[PDB]
Amino acid sequence: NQLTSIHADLCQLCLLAKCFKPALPYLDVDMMDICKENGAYDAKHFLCYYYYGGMIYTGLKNFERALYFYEQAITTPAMAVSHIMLESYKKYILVSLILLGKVQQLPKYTSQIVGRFIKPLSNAYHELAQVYSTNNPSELRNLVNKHSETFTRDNNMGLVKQCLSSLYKKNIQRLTKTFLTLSLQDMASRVQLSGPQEAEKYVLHMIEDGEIFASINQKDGMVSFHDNPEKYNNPAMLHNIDQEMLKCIELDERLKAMDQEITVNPQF
Amino acid sequence: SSNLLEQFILLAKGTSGSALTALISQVLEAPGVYVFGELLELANVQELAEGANAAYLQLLNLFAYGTYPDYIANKESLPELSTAQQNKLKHLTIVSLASRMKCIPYSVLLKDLEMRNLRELEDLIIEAVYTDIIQGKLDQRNQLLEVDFCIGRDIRKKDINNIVKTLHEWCDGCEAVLLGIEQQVLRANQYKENHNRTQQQVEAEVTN
Amino acid sequence: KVNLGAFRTYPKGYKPPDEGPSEYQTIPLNKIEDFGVHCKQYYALEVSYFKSSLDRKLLELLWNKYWVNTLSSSSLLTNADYTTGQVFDLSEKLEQSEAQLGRGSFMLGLETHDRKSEDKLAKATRDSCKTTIEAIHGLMSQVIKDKLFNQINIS
Amino acid sequence: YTTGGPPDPSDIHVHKQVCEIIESPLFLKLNPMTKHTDLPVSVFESVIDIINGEATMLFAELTYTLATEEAERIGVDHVARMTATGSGENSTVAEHLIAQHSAIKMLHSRVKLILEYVKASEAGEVPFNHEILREAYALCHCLPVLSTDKFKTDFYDQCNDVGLMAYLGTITKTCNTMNQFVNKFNVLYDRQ
Amino acid sequence: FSFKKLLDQCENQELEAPGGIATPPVYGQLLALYLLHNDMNNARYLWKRIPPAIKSANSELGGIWSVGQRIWQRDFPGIYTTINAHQWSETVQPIMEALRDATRRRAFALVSQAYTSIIADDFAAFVGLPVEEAVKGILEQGWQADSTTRMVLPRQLARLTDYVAFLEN
Repeated sequence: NQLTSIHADLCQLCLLAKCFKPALPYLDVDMMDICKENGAYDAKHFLCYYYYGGMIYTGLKNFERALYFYEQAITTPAMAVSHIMLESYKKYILVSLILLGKVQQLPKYTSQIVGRFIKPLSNAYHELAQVYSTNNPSELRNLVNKHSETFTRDNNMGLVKQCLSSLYKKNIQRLTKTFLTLSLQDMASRVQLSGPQEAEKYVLHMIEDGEIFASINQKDGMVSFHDNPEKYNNPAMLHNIDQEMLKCIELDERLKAMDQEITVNPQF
Repeated sequence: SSNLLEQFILLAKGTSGSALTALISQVLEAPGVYVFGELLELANVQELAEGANAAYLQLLNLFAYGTYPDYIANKESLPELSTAQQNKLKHLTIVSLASRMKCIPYSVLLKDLEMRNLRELEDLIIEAVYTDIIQGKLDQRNQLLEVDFCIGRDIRKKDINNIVKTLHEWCDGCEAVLLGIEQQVLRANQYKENHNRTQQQVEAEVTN
Repeated sequence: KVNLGAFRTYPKGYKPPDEGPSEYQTIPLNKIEDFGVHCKQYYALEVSYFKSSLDRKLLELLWNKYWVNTLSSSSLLTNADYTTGQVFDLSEKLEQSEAQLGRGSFMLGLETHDRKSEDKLAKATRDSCKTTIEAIHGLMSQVIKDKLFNQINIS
Repeated sequence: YTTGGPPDPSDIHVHKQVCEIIESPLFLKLNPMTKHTDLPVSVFESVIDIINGEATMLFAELTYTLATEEAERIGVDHVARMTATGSGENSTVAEHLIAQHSAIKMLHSRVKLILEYVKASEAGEVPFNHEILREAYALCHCLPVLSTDKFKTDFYDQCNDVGLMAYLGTITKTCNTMNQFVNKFNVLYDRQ
Repeated sequence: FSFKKLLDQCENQELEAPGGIATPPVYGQLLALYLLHNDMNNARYLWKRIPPAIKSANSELGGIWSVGQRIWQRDFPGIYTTINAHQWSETVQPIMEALRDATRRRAFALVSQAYTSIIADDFAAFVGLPVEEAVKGILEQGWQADSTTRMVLPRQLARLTDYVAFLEN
């Protein structure tokens, strides 16, 4: 799994032609050590590859890989502002707001332009994470129509729509830690779903996707919220650890060859 | 016992007739004799029939092939026992189910031996531990009985094939594991030799 | 190097007033000041080697009947408190490595001699691998037992 | 061992008392003349064989080698030289694998000694005895020991505990080589 | 999987044989295979890739997308109504037949894992079977069925030795 200028252009073809099937064998495995011999890469290809690759994991319901892809395009240092760096920080907030409730901090080796120029220019995205911590669907709807002019000029339409449904799913998972068997009528007041009939339809979508495990008790008009009865004692879990450890022993062997090469060349 | 088995096989081959009928009841009454294979295949007990002589032949077959429920179903046709012959039949019932299955649940022994609790059911099993008859362990979580060592009832003329089959997998099975351990030593030793050579030749060229 | 050496401490009334180190080895930078003073209390001797003894001949007759105890392995349950207790000491070593990388032992004017214990990240690696090798060593004694006896079954 | 030359019939009666101690003894004879390639020594093993109906304990020569262990050669060379030894490989992994490699070889010999014992009683060698069959029937019946649902839920639980600790220790070894490469790359190649 | 091999062999011919615009019958095979695997994300993006001149000329592609519209909304009574309306007699018929079996299997794993006391009047609209046939098949499996209420109650050594020498030296 190597990287080059050809691999960066392959991700651009998947953006125009909406078909993420060929982009699966070339993105499911992490890549390292680019192919270099006479010069075939540039700084613009390293920022356009991570920006185009993050959009594939976003639509594929793969938020675990989308957060890592969008983080590499921000940590790259620069001297001024650019269109790629601006769209990378705006999408970093919308992705982190779906998984957790607050935006993750930036590393120490990040660029200073993001925290001095991109941060004040992205005032419409920074205020969105402040209201998300309060968990209020009435106040979140007022920010969509207010910042509608900013989401259209920055071609960010569709990414903010996933955060609207994420607040309703977060309130259901929040009641699982506090409450246990809440009534169907009481669940339509905190989450605000207008009627108990709309509450039974929203909880059924999380069962098919696998975000939470619950059981609807129609005999009493309530709903139960239990945890996952998995002690991780199946023999299939041991094979996942052995398969994941095969990539750790290979990454250390590759770093030993690069460390001996630098020691051969004279340094200060 | 073991010295008493060589005395009952010598008196049965010297006399016959009415003296053989009285010798069958003396073997089952005297403790220590837990084998009945060398006395059933003989031609002395086969000649006992017609009347009370035929009841002793059927009783010897139930003590080797039958179990405890097989005796209570025909107690009117077989002679009665005492306080020692009844307890000896319960020892053969435990070793009978162990020859077919490795683990026997407690619900099976509670129905065959007709008990009500677990200690009274296991009371006849622990008595055979000190006499080197039944040796094993008791399970409480799974409510099973893992019988490890037990008597072979008769002289083992039908289940003798499992003895050589179990020992063949223990001797031939060690050769397959030995090839994997020996191959792991050569792979681990070769990795240390290649790492020591690649770490000394790359550090000596730094000064030049 | 096979370190081996016999010494004999002189009693009261026979210690030399000045005597150099007869058998000098390696000493870490902590107790090196006491080596130049306590060396006059004893002296090294030229060690030799020969073949005789008697204890190395009766251990074979015992192994004919004591071989049932040599297979008592399963080190994962013997010193189980030492393996778990070693992870608590590793957390204290990892916390010291975070302050070493943040402050840095390479300052202006005086470098590679600022902190007391340097290379905290390199020393914490061997301590983390010690809890891993000792953990998998006890498992190897159990897997080898499930491949020679548990793989037999019965008909 | 003994000093003499050609094999004498008097040494056969002395070797018979040695088998009563160890199950696999060895014989050695020193010859003043040449015989092998290096030192004039030869090792023999007690091999019994029938000769015209009479079973005699003969001998069989073998070909010996050098040191077959790195952890042992470093201790033998330091004894005869009585000076110093060169720094080589201690083989720490080989010092721990002898506990499991020798256990299989020791268990493979114990099964072979009892395999021919029960097989001889069934064929025609050992006479048909009811005491031998009743003492070796339930001996192998206990196999396998503890192979039910109680051991299956405990063996997989112990493997997952040490398996997770191996992942946290493997990532620490990679960070050691990564720190040596980062410090050597951010100075010569990078200047910021 | 058996049906997963047909999807991988169909995408290779889509990016090799056509030079710009593909063929209608191939677009119907990729959209029908994506609906069986319950992958609405790849099925929605594939429908947008088709130019509008192909959808307006080929009426067979409109019937396939009509069944996929109810899958995104996850409406069980709305699946069987769209299947028996627009069908193609070529390569979609053997694929559309397997889609009806996946709908009943999807409700079996969803009701038995979220509805511990499903209503018998509403359970018939989730599997397609009538009310007189839904209460009969559940009794042969193991699920109870109450009366006068219409309520149904459903529900190694080679790897360890390699890590020893790797971490030690």
